[PDB]
Amino acid sequence: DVLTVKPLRDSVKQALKNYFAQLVNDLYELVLAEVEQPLLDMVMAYTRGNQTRAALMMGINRGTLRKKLKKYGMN
Amino acid sequence: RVNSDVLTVKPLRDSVKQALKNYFAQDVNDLYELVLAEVEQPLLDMVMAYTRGNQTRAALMMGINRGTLRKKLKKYGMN
Repeated sequence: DVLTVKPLRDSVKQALKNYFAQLVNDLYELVLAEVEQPLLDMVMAYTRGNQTRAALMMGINRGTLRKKLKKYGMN
Repeated sequence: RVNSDVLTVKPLRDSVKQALKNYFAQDVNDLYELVLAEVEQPLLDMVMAYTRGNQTRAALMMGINRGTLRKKLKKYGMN
C-alpha cells in the first residue's frame, strides 16, 4: 500500500528471481540483512540519530533498536 | 559496510531506501512490521516456488526450522 518505488515486494520478488538464476542455507538472514540495514539507515537519518525517536517510529523498544544497529556494525 | 551484494533488482537495499524515502515524503509507530511483511511475503513465495512446495527444503534454504516457516506462512494466509 504505502511502500512503493511498483510496490516494494515486487522489487524483492525480482531480486530473488535474479539470485536463484545465479545459483544455500542463510537466505532469511541474507534478505533480512539487505532489508534491515537500509531501514535502520533511513529511520536514523530521519530522526537525525535520535534512537528513542527511531525506535518509537519503528514500533520496537530502544534496546532492540541498539541491538540491530550493533548487529550490522552501525553503532 | 553491507552484508552482501547478491540481491539486485542495482542492490535491493536501494529499492528499500527509495520506498522509505517516498514513504516519509508522504506519526508512525509500526514501521518495522510494515517493512517486514512487505519483504517476508514475497520471500516465502519465491522460496516455496523454488522448492516446488517442499517446506523442509524451503526452511533449510532459508536457514530456519520447519515450525518457524509454518508460522510465517500462516501469518500471511499462505498456509
